[PDB]
Amino acid sequence: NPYFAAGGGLMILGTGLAVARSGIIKASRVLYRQM
Amino acid sequence: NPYFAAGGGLMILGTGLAVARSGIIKASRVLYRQM
Repeated sequence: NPYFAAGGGLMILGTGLAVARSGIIKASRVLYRQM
Repeated sequence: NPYFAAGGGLMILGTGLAVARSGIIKASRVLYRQM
């Protein structure tokens, strides 16, 4: 295993945070202020 | 645990202060100069 791949875990955590933010903002845009 | 992965906490701090800044600027632009 690589010995300095801890940044890669932070990279995928950041992508997860980004897609979660996109999901929640789309959900709020489509349900609470649109439905 | 790999201690270089502890920078993910600073990632959380950054994304918390960013949304806090967004919330306070929205609140200032809706309460004082709008309401």
